[PDB]
Amino acid sequence: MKINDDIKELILEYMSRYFKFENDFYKLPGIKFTDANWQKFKNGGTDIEKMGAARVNAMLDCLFDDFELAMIGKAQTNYYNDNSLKMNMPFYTYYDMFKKQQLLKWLKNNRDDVIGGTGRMYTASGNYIANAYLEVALESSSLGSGSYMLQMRFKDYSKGQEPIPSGRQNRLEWIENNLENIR
Amino acid sequence: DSILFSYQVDSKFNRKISDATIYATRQAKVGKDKADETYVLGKIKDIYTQDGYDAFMKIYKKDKSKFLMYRHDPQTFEKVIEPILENPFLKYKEEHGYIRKYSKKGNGPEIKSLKYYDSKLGNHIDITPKDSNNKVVLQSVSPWRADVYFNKTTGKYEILGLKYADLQFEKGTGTYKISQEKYNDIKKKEGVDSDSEFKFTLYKNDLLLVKDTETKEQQLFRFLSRTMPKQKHYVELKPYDKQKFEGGEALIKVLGNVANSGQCKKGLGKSNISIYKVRTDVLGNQHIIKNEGDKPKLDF
Amino acid sequence: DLVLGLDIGIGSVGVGILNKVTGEIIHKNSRIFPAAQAENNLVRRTNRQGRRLTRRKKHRRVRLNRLFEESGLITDFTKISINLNPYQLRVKGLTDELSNEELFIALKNMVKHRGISYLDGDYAQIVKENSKQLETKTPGQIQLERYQTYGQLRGDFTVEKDGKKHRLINVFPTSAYRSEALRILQTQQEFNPQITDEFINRYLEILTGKRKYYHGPGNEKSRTDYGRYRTSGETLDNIFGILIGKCTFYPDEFRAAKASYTAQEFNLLNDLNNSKEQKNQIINYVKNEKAMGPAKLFKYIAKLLSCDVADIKGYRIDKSGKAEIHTFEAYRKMKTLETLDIEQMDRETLDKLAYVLTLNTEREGIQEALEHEFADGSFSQKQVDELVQFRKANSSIFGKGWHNFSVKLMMELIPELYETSEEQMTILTRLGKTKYIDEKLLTEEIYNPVVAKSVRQAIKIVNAAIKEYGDFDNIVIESRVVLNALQEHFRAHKIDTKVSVHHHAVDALIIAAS
RNA sequence: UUGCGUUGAUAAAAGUAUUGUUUUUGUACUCUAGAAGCUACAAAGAUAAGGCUUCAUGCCGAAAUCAACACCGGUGUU
DNA sequence: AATACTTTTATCAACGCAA
Repeated sequence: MKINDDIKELILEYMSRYFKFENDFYKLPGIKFTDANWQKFKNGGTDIEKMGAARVNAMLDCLFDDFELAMIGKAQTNYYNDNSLKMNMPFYTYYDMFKKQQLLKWLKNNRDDVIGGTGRMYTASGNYIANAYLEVALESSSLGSGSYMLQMRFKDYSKGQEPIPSGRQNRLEWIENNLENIR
Repeated sequence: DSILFSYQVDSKFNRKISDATIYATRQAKVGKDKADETYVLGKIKDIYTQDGYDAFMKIYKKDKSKFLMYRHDPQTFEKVIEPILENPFLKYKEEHGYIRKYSKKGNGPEIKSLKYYDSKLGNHIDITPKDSNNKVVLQSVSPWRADVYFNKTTGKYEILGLKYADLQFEKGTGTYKISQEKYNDIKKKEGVDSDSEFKFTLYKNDLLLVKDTETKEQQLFRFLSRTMPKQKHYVELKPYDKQKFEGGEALIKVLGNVANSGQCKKGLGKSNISIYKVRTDVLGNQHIIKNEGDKPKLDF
Repeated sequence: DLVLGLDIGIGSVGVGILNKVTGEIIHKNSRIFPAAQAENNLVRRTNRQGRRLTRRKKHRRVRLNRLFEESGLITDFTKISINLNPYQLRVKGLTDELSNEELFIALKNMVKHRGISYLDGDYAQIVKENSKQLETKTPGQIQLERYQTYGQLRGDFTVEKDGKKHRLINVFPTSAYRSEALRILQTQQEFNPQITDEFINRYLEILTGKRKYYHGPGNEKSRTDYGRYRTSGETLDNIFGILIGKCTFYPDEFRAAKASYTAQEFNLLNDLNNSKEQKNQIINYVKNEKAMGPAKLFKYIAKLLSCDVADIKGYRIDKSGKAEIHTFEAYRKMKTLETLDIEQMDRETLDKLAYVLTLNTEREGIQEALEHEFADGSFSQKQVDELVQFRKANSSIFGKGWHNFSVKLMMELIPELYETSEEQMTILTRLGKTKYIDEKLLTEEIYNPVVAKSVRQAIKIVNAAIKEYGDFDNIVIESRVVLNALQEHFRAHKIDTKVSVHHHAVDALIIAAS
């Protein structure tokens, strides 16, 4: 892909989306910031393009799925070729639009292979966050040992205190009914 | 001199992309070489005519090591320059026959043509086959149009250049267009930043307006092409009243004077500059634009 | 109240418009366009036809691969050795056994270089000398002899013999290649029994198969606008049949053939009229009685009126002599045919036999036009063959041209011609976009590409100026086609406007003042 | 201005043939079965970058057309 | 990327017969 300031804003947005205390994220193995250096990175001090390759790739690997990095590359191709997008919206909002367009194409073309589940995320101390996100995959694209080739990752922003139901039919109906609340 | 002109625009997209002639290159050391370099080869078609001898002695009086036989078969070249001492090749033909090579006996092959290191490689298209050993190219690659970009964090213009051979019949439906990723490669090579705003695109005989920012001057050009593809943003221009720019004629303050030949190869990638595009009527009513659309036209 | 003026050049028009009561300039302008070069269309056409030749060579090799794989001789084509001498196997297989893979090598090399077929002038002398050599051998024997004697085989190259020097060339007719391939295939049929006769007919169809110059490119499902299988779903028979011109007064009707009854009786009538009983007498005399001629016709006009031929005004002369008069030459030549006569037949059938025989120039076009256009004709093969030999016998008379009139107007006029001595233009005298201006006339009347371009860009300038300002009375052009075009548009739009036939802008301003 | 009979110039479109350039390979020539890839000859592949479906006497790709934008062949403005 | 052949259709000129 391309590494620039828009990738920095996207990283900080998705970190604020999945982790609730920031020191759950910046002390992970492979990332491994320090408190003064994390305040240097966060508050605009350090340029992201001259850092280590393994650290930025570890941050992007933690926050995004493997198909989602490909979609980041494709949205970066489409975004920098239009003045409406470049001069109206930031990059993470257009990445959200691209992601929901792909989800709607999945629901239209092959509705009976869309599965989903509850995602689980490991902190810096070894303890996980149960129910960090919502996983949505296509069951036809399975590799084996619980891996899927085409898989996306959402978060629900509903205001009601009712959880997502289980079972294929019930969860598919919840996803089709709450298409404006997930992001 | 209040007369208005009106030109015709040249915006056709599928024209002659290159020569159809297939050239050969070698990697060698010629002239002032500190490393190897790629050289387009040439050929004297036949030496016994009036033209082949003249081309041979032209190459010989320029440089002797350009010939490939000089480096790969030297004693035969010694038996080539023993005739040129005492006379020429036509006289050897009408007495002794074909100029055979060096051998133990009189059974070497005849010599009718000679290859040499013609020139250095410029604009080309790499059409090298699968099981090949050196590069194989096509030359004479023409330009088509320019896209003008502008960024705010430097406050100056950047200039693209598209050729006729940058477009393609595509792989599913047979449409004539260029992809967005190859266009990103062309944007990267010409030095355009990712976050610039696309202003307009220029074809040949398209009326350009250059205005300044510190001293309020106005000049009007015709666009021609996107010359000198080594350093960036250089544009070839033509006058609005006449057909040529002969002399060291001055145009405006910040550009300068035309060169001694008569060609206007300027660099418009500078600060303190401003560009508009003029769209005339057929009667000459100049209308001035600043923004064309949202994105450059890539599908045809 | 305003006067328009235009100075038309090769690549520029200078234009101006004035008022002439005060004499101030209302507008001046210079329009510059590139010239109409005809070298680019020649370049594009040459490249298109060269690409077609390269395509059809590669397709011959592909069709040979398909034929060789369908009949099951060779399975894969990757292990074929490209380092065997093809002329040695081509001359060896005339008497010996080719080992099933050298047969493919020999046939592929033979289909790569077939021959010329226009023969059935130094270049003509060299190819006739080469034919004088090949009367006793096949061309493969000639090429192997040149190879193992001189070392060279291809191109055009000269060799010094013991006492003489002759330039050799690699051009043979297609009949020799077909004879050699037929001989090789019959010998290998005697050896290998997988090559049936349908293999030999398919291979010879690949070898000697060419298109016709009146067919064009395309196929039944390929739909070209350059060939007979038009892209609108139909199928033409001859592509030079939609290029034949229109009538002179009714511009939607096809012309007639010059070599039929109708045009020839019209021409004899037009030369005779500048009465009715001796008109019909001379016409039936020239129609039914033979051994005819122009001097004989003047002897017959001396015969029936029984006077010496004087008071001659209506006669054409040639540079050599005189007495150019129209005759029933084609009609009298169509009477020496051993199948049934043309006297007591129709006029529609006679004229369409004339159409079919005039347009088509060889056997298959003539044959399938006679079989396909004459609906339920049920013609025999004998009369078809004799019409083929008849069209072959007269090429200078029957391929004369096409008559400038149509059969509709001439069937309107052949009865009328007789009763009065009257001439054609006076006879036709006696029988008789909504605001902008058209591109009809300026796209049809093309004298040069340069004149076409310059006059149409000038007419765009004209109609832009008449849209902007208003009405006109004086238009000036620095010929007669554009004049009567503008004059009839302005009379049809009820406007009295008289059209009369840096630097160019100033000159247009000057002639607008003049 | 219109028709007929001669002969010059041109334009548009179609069907073929032989080379030319270039890549690999083989043979000769050269240096010690290896090497150099010059100089010849012969096969086979490519011949503006590429692309299509109908599976074939398959087909297309170097010309001309031209100021843009909005509302019913017309209609308004920078 | 050039040189050899074959064919069709159409249009301008100019040389005459007529209007």
